Amino acid sequence: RKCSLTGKWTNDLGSNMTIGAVNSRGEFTGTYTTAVNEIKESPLHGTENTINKRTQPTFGFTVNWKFSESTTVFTGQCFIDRNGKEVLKTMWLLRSSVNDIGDDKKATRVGINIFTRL
Amino acid sequence: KCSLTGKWTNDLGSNMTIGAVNSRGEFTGTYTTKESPLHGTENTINKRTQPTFGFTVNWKFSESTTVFTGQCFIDNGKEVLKTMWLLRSSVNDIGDDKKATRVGINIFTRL
Amino acid sequence: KCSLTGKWTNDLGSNMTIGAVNSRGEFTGTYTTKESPLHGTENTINKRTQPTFGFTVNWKFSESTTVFTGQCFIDNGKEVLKTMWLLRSSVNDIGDDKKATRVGINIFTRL
Amino acid sequence: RKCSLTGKWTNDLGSNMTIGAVNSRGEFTGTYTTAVNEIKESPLHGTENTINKRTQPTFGFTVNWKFSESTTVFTGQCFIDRNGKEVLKTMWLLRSSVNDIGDDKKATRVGINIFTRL
Repeated sequence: RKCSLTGKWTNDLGSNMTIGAVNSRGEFTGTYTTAVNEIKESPLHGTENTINKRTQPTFGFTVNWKFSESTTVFTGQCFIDRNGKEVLKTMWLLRSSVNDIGDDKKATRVGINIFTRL
Repeated sequence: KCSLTGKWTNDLGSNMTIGAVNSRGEFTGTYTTKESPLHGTENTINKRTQPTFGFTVNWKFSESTTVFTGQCFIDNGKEVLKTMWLLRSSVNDIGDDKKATRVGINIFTRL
Repeated sequence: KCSLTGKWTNDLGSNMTIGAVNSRGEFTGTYTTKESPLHGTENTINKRTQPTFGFTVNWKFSESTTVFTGQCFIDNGKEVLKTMWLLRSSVNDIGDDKKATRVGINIFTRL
Repeated sequence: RKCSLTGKWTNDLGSNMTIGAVNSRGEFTGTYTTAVNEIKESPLHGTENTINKRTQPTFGFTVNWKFSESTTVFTGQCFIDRNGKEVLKTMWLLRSSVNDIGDDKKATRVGINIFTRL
């Protein structure tokens, strides 16, 4: 079986990610819906690695937040978990905007996000 | 000044070319370490002169994926892209997921 | 409640034992994945009931070093250590430094 | 030649790190001096890996900031650089204190620090 990025995904926080069809070049776009009732959507786009047509490919995407000057990038692998469900194991970097090059040092946060099909 | 469009290099001599950034902030380019495509977006919320951006390099010579995020600055008057990245390796079993992600920095200057 | 002292485990079944935390916030312990020592400190500035802490595991079966940092929380009423870590591998040449560091998370619960 | 952690080190920002003697078990303590004129010192302690008595060992330490509720951990390798100087290539995680487990996700920052002998 293969894990496929296309579809709707959710995480522990109830965020909602929708990824479109992956084209011939491994490119895809989608939307990332998060709460802050108050919910907001931001576009995302990235690629799935296609090198040896693995059934569990690595991928990455950038979320261009519409409600902040920040940017978050996610990278991970689309796995068929031991329990048979597809799962996206990802890690992310959240970059904040700073005005002075001197404050660059503390502008990057890191964390994880695990998604399963909605 | 500090436009992503153009050619960039780093201490290792890699070559990153970024094309025009469209009205939505989207851009594509290539990364030569031998050449792989990259796609990303620059944030445009407050039309900043030094916005944050992120991109994904879809390596064509391995099953891995690397993502970069950072901001452009003017140090002299020299432009610099200060970025941090996550390199995701492909593992065969989900049990090895925990050691599949490397992290680091990459500072680019105009070639 | 939420004292670091005690025995902790995780989803992988590792076993982390932490001893008493001294007046300066210092502590030692062991990490069984097979047993390696760890040393760290918990911040005590505002005598928080859920202070931040960090520690270093000095692996005895490899040339690597892993550092952890996080905070204890009460989810039910169950205590949990939410930590993030950096695993540093030993490389022979400084040229390979850029790919020597892995990053991840580890959530611990009382054993 | 061997790279040795003991001594005084500085980075690009002029921060100042002093590391004491490394004992038989690879343990060491020291102080980390940073600016915010206005300078402050915080204690640090960690270990150097001794497994195959490498000339360029890995190590890690925790800085217990005295002026914040935060904690930073550093890990890296003590190298003899190509130019012959000893250099500490490190990466760090800076953990901020949050009150709600719900805000744990954005409490960790990541970055690098390169030190050379003062």
